[PDB]
Order: sequence, then structure tokens, then C-alpha cells
Amino acid sequence: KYIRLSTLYDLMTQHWHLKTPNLVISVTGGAKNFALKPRMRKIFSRLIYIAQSKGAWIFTGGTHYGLMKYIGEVVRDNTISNVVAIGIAPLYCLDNNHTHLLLTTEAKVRTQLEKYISERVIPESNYGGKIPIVCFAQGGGKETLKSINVAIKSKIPCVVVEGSGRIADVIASLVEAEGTLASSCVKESLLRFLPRTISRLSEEETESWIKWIKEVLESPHLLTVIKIEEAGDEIVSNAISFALYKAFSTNEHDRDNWNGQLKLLLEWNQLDLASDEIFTNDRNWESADLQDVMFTALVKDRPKFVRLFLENGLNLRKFLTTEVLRELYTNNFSSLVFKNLQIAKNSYNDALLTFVWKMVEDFRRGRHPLQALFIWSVLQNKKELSKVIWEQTRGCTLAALGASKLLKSMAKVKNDINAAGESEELANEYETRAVELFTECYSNDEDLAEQLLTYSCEAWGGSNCLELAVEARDQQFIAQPGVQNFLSKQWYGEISRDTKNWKIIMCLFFFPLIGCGFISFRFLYYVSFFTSPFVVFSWNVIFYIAFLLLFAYVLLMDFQKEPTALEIILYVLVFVLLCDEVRQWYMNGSKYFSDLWNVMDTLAIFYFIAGIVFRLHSDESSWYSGRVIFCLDYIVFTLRLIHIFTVSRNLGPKIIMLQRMMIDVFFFLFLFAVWMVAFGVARQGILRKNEHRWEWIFRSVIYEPYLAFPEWITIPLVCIYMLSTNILLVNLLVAMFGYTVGNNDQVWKFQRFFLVQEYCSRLTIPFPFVIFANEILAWEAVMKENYLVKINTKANDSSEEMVHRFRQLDAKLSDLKGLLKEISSKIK
Amino acid sequence: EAVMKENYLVKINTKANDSSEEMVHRFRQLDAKLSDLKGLLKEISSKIK
Amino acid sequence: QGGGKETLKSINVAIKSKIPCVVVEGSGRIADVIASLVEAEGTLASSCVKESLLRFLPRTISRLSEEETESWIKWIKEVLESPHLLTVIKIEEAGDEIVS
Amino acid sequence: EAVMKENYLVKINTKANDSSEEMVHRFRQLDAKLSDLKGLLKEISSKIK
Ligand SMILES: CC(C)CCC[C@@H](C)[C@H]1CC[C@H]2[C@@H]3CC=C4C[C@@H](OC(=O)CCC(=O)O)CC[C@]4(C)[C@H]3CC[C@]12C
Ligand code: NA
Repeated sequence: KYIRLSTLYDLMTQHWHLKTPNLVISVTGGAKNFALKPRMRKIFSRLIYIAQSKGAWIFTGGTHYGLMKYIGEVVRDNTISNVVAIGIAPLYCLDNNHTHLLLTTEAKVRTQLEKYISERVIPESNYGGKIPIVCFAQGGGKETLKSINVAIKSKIPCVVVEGSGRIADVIASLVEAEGTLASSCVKESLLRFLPRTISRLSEEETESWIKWIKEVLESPHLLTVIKIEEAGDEIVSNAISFALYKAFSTNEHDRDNWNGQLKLLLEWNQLDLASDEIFTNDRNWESADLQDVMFTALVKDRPKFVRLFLENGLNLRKFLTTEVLRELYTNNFSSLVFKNLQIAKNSYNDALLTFVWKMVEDFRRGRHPLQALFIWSVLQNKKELSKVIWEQTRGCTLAALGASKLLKSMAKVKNDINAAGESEELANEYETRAVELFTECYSNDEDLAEQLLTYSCEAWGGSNCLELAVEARDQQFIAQPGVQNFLSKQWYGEISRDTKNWKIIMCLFFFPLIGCGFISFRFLYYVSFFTSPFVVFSWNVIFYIAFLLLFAYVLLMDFQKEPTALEIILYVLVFVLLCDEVRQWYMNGSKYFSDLWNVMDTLAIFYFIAGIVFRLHSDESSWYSGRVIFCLDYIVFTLRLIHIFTVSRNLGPKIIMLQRMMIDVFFFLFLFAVWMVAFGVARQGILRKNEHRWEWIFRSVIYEPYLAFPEWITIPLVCIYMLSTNILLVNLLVAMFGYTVGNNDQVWKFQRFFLVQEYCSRLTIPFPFVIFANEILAWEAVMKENYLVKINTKANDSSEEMVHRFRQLDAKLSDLKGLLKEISSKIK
Repeated sequence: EAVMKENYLVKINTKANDSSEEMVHRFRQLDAKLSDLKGLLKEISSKIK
Repeated sequence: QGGGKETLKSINVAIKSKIPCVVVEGSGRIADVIASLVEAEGTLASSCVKESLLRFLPRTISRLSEEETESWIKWIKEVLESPHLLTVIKIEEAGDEIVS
Repeated sequence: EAVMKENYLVKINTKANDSSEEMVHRFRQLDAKLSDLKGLLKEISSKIK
């Protein structure tokens, strides 16, 4: 949009586009030669994204050269994600990337434009109104120094310089000094950095450059320098906001209006500036009007200011009212994560997620409120902000684990794998946040720690800290030596673990040996003995062994025609071994039958009742058919006993090698039985009874290989006998090393934990008797307060980077020249 | 993709942190400030005689 | 650790009457004044007090009468008479066991 | 074995190399030499007036 020039604001901000909540000015002029360094393009591309986040205008020289060409390429590429680049200008080629072009006699409406903008009060009023202006200067020469004085002296826009240029490095080096307003220190410099420029024209304009700099350094509170040693991220935001704050602070009317300077420093991210110049206690504030600033410090994603307002005094359990919490979930809860929650609730349903999905619903519909703000910041992956709200929670061994479940149950939703990936790495540093918070709680009194593991929590998720870890599969928390000691103290029960291993077993046989000092547990010690799950599991093996020796005895000597007294006890003991399975039919959820060995125990009893049905029929055809499906069930009641010994010896590091291998041979024998059906058909289809068919053939083809003309066809038959023995032997050896593929220390201790806690979830009564059946938290606050001090003590290896140890040398080196130039002045 | 490209080309030349953590230029800027002393301290004695 | 009127009063009435020790740290308004005023000699700080004390706390001095602001010179010149009763907890004691 | 013992007890207290490679005392001896300046440079201005 060309406009020839020789007020402007009305036809271009009402008929064309929006307002301008920021306005950056890059003063370069038509310098065709410009070294866009990889640092100089870092400044003027972070600036475009900052201006995109604020919706600014960029006034620059509208020509197709230098930085002004590089600027226009970034505004072209960033109108797809609201910067408007207004350009003001042999003949220079025009930059074909400025959406509104404003073509000596033209750098006077540029000054007339910005002063009309800088005066223009707007009732949004975050910078006291008055539309913040920055003037970025980086070049050298005539028009650069002119554009600083006509900026600074007429009205007040800030100027920002960097350490790369001809005259920008002059003013970058002329701020750590005093030179009587630099009436003779200008020519001391300005030929060291630009010697060719001074010998071009008249001295009366070179004399004027002294005046052009003495009007600049009158106000050094409007000139921020971007040094070279700001060699990190966020250096343009640390320079604009540091410049904009100076022009705000020196209005001499915001001493009462300190609240304007806080929302300015909150619109940007200036923690170190706000903590030193606003929250420094020589100013009078009350810390009760901080509440509308805190509500914007959350929803505008300021995780560093929410820590600042809390450490400056803010009762968060009194700030978090219910209308404040519903302004978060209804307005400031992002719809993408909320639609991610519905898919998280349906396909992976859990008691925790039903509590959270109820919580987001009735907060979007209509107490422990601090445990609801922590949910708000952990759902949307506020990674630095949820670490701050976690530090205020009443019980933090719990809430670090429960948030680790809320992330990991949403880290499996594959709608956005990045958000499901950031939730996975955030939950790992809540596992790690809850490991060391527990080992510090376990390096102290261990009985005091284990009461916290089984706390009722007043229904945070309704679960304890230990049960929240096993459902979330937090392998780092459960494999620590604190919890694995607690299980071994639980599985041995009230018996001490220092007796021996065999010393308990020599007391199961002989009941008078418990009453002696032969067991060293901790009046009627037998109830403590026969309720610890070591002796419960030790009873249900020697009873199960003695079950089989009277199942074998009734199958050889007895079992003539009458179900005698030895079989009636064999009837009811199977029913005793059945009446716990109807309680194993409880707490199953149709997935505890998905281990392929609880079902073989349940199909064992269902194969036994058919032997009872076949028994009391008095005919010899079903009596012998009742003996045979008793004898085949004798194998299954041994394969349960063998599977007991298989697990209970290799319960340890070999529990991940086993039961991954067990499915791998379950797959291999399935591929064997598929091949035996194939080899049966190729045997039935060759030998006789060729067409002699009934439903005989549907049952003979299976069992017939188990009991067991060449014109050119015998040579592929052995090639089949090479191809068939390959693909079965390969599956045999793949089953041999399926455990190998796939932090190996933590993964077996959790699998060791999950099996014993499945057996600790059993009733802790022996087998024949199954038919018969808030000031402790004041101690964890000290362990909590020592830990929160410890995680902010951790800046040792950050401070071993001696860039502040070199900076305190620089303060002591600045102590020299500030105090040594005064030594020479008292001599003359 | 040009913005993702331009953020990346800035990033690969931003990477001089562990090169600049070698403080041989942080010692060199001390040497410039130490050269600021002797260039400006020998002139203190000359105005006394 | 603090700043203001009653903090500087509670040091002089400590030190001058009998001898309890005082311990300051590098975080505060007037505590950082006395933290920075131990590596120096200023003729008992009769004119070096106002060289500081507005750099660290500028709003505090423009509140009341000069005759009590003149007294703050006396309130500090009685403090730095005995620098053997005033230990400073510096920021660069960034480890364990710094209070002991 | 007392000589092999005495060389070893010296050796385990010799081991403060990687502790002393943390140059916080090498910066502290600069601070003593920087405190040597201001203790001896304010007296230069007082003999001129
Ligand atoms: C004389 C005949 C007829 C009876 C033989 C008795 C055994 C069948 C019993 C008595 C001793 C028992 C064992 C005693 C000690 C334990 C250790 C235990 O290993 C664990 O540490 C469990 C994991 C844990 O929670 O720490 C597993 C079961 C086991 C082998 C018991 C399994 C069955 C055993 C061998
Ligand atoms: Na075969």
C-alpha cells in the first residue's frame, strides 16, 4: 500500500486493521551493506515473535537491502500463525514484504507519527495507557545518531542498542562512564570504531556530533544496551521490558501506582527485576490487592511469578475461592486437553480418572481446594507451574504420586503424542520427586514412614500412597529399598526376619516350639504366628501336598463302588478349594482370568465336578469314565503344585525372564498344534478310509499324529521336512530368548512386588478355615520443609559456572575506574 | 517450515555455550581491563613531578 | 535481617548497654547496609552512612524529620565502634552448616 | 609396613586436587589481592588535599 508523503492514524487504524499494543522501531536507514550475523539475526527474529505475541507495528526503512530486507522476510513468514511491518523511506529497490509502505525529507513524519502514538492514551491501560514504544538501534553513520536525539529529546520513547555496529558500539561503550556530559570524550572514541566516517564532510557538523551525543547521555535511564555476554535465550524480552520499565518508573506518579509496574512486569517475564525493584519492602504495599495479579499470573503461564507472590505472602488456601477455581476450568482450561480427557476417561477407565472427570464436570456445571488447583496445572502440562503448586500441598508424598498417575493415564492417549510424551517425562520427575521425598522420610524412623504409606488421605483419590503407585506402575518408587523392605517386613508379618528361614518351618510341624524363645516375633503368640502370610503360604503348600497324597490314596486303594469316607473329605476339600475361587471371582474384573494359569486352576475344579457327576450313576460305563476324568485331573492338581514351586523359587530377578518365556512357549506349542492338524490332514488324506466319512473325521485327524509312487515327489517331501523343521525350531529358539529384549533392576523388583501383593491381597487365614471366613503429619512437615530447602539449595553445579564469580570481579574492577579517575583530578 | 528452519539455523550458531564456558575470553576481558590500568595509571605519576 | 526504624534501634540498645552479639545476613533493607559496611574504615562513618542507605532503601529516608535522620548517623557510628560483635552471613556461604 | 602406611596416610590427605580444582579459593586469593587495592589506594588521595 503505497502512500506518497511530504492525522495519519484515523483512516489506517479504523478502516484497515487493529490497534498496536507494542511498537518497535528499527532505525537503520538505506544502508545497502549490512552484516546480518548469526547473532544479529537472533535478535531481529526473536523480536518478530515477541511482536507477534503482542500485535505490534515495526517502523523501518522500506528498502530491499540489509536488515530491512531480512526483517520483511520474517514478517512475511509470521503472518501465518500479528505484526504489521510499516516501511518508511542509485535509487533503492523497494522491499516487497512491507504490507503498508510510506514513501531527509521523510524522517520528520516518522517523528510526528510516534509522538502521536506515544501521547495516545488507551483505556485498556496496562502501560498506563500510552502505547509502549521501543526504538532499536544497531547501525552507524549520520541518520542513526539523528534518529536517537529526535526520539529522546522531543517526547520519551526508549532506545535499545546492541554491541554490533559502528555507532551502536560507541553508545554501548559510553554508558559505564561520566565525562561532563561528554563534551570532549566523544572524539576520544568514535574514530577508534569508525575512522573513515569522520573525514568526509565539514567540521561544523562534526562539532555537532558532540551536541548529538551530549543530548543522548543526558538521560541514561532511556537507553538499555544489549551486551554480547547475554549469550542465551530470552535476551530481547530481557531488553525490551527492561527498557519499557524505565520509561514507566520515571514518571513520578506511579509511587502510589506501583500496581501498574507489576502488571507491566507480568505481561513480560521479569522475575529478577520485579523481585528487586517492586518486592523490596521499602515501598508500601499491603499484599491483599495481590490477588487479581495472581489470577493473571496463572492463566498467562507465569510459573515464576506464582512463586514470587507466594514467597511475598499470599494465603493460597484463602485465595482459592470456588468462583476463582471455576474461572480456570471453564475459561482457561484448553479445549484440546479437555477433549483429550474424554478419550482418556473412556478407553482407560480408572477410579482416579473418574474422580477427575467428575471434578472437571461439576466445576464446569455449578473441600481441599489446593488439591484441585494442582489438578488444573498437571492436566495441561504446566511443567514449571505445577512444581510450584505442589510445594504448597498438605501431604506431598501422596500428591506427587497421584499426579504421576494422572499424567501416565493420559500419556497413553495417542491423539497428540507430543502432549502424551511431555506428560510421560513429567510423570517421571514426579516419580523421582516422590522417591527422594520418601527415602528422606525413610532415612528417619521407619515405623513413622510406613504409617504414611497406608494413609487414608481423606479421599484425595480414595487410595493410599502405596496403592496409587502400583496402579500407576511407578517402577522407580516401588523398587526403592524403603518399600521393598516394607513388603518383606509385611510378608514375614509379625515374625521377625532375623530368626532363620527354617526356624519357622520347624515350628509349623511342632506346635510347642512357638511357645519357647525359638521364634523372636517382636501372651498368645499363636494368633500372631498363624496370621503372618509367610506361614499362611507355608501352610497352603504342605496342606496342598497332603491334599494330593490322600487324593492319590483314594485313587488306588479306595474308589471301589461307594463314595466312601475318604472321598467325602476329597469332595469337600475341592469345594473348599472352590469356595475361595468365588471370592477370586470377586476382585477380578474379567481380567484376573487373563494370566492363563488362574483359568487352569478354575478349569481344574470344573473338570472335577464332572467326575462327581460321572461318579453317582452306578453303571460301569460311567463309573470307569468317572475314574478317567479323575485321573486326568490328578495331573492338573500337580501342575498347580508345580506352578507353585516354579514361581516361588524363581520369584526375584528371574520373574521377568519367566512368565515372558511362559507365553513364548504357549505360542510355540500353539504353532506346533497348528502344524499337527496340518500333518494330520496330509496323513488322513493319503492313507485309507479315503472316502469313508462321518463326524469321525472331525475328531480322528487330531489325535492320529500324536500316537505316532515316488516318481519325483519324495525330494520335496524332505524339502518340506526341512522347511517344517525350520519354522518350528526358529519359534522354539525365539521362545528361548524372548526374555532378552526389553533399568533392568527396577523392573524385576516391581514384578516381585506385584506378585506378592497379589498374594498379600488373599485372605491371610490358612486353607481349611476358608469356610470359617492429624498430628503425625506435623512430623512430615519438617521432612517436607527440609526437602523444599534442599531443592533450592541445589544451585551448586549451576554456581560452579563462575560467570558470577567473574562478575563480582567486574564489580570490583568497576570499583577501580570509578575511584581512580578522581585521583588525577585533585593534582592539576 | 521456513520459520522452523530459521529458528534452527539460529539455534546451531547459538550452540557456542560449552565453547564459551572455556573462560579464555573471560580471562581475556580481564586482560583488557588490566590493560586499562597501566594505560591510565602511568599518567598519574607524570603530573606530579 | 530486616530494615527500617526498629531494626537499627534494636542493634544499638543491644551492643552498647551490655554485650550480646549480633548476626546479619545479605538479604534485607538495612541488613545489607551493615553487611556492606564492614570491609571499610570511614572515621566511624560520620559521613559514609548517607553515601549508602539511599542506594539500598531510598523511600525510607524521605518520611520524617532530619533530626532523626541525623540520628541514624549516630545510630550507625555506635554500631561500627565494635566490629568484633557483628558477624555477617554472606551469600557465598552456599552450603550446609552456615548458621552453626 | 609403617613406611608404606605413612606414605598412604599422606596420600589420602594429598587427594584434595579435584576439590581444589574448584577455584573458589583461587577466586578468593584474587579477592584478598583485590582487598589489597582499596585498603592501599584510598590513602593515595588523602595525601594530596
Ligand atoms: C517334608 C515335605 C512333605 C514337606 C516339604 C515342605 C515344603 C513343601 C515347604 C516348607 C518350607 C517352604 C518354603 C519356606 C521358605 C519360602 C521362601 C519364599 O521366597 C520369598 O522370599 C517370597 C518373596 C518375598 O515375599 O520376599 C517362597 C516360598 C518358600 C520357598 C516356601 C515354599 C514351600 C516350602 C519349601
Ligand atoms: Na518336525
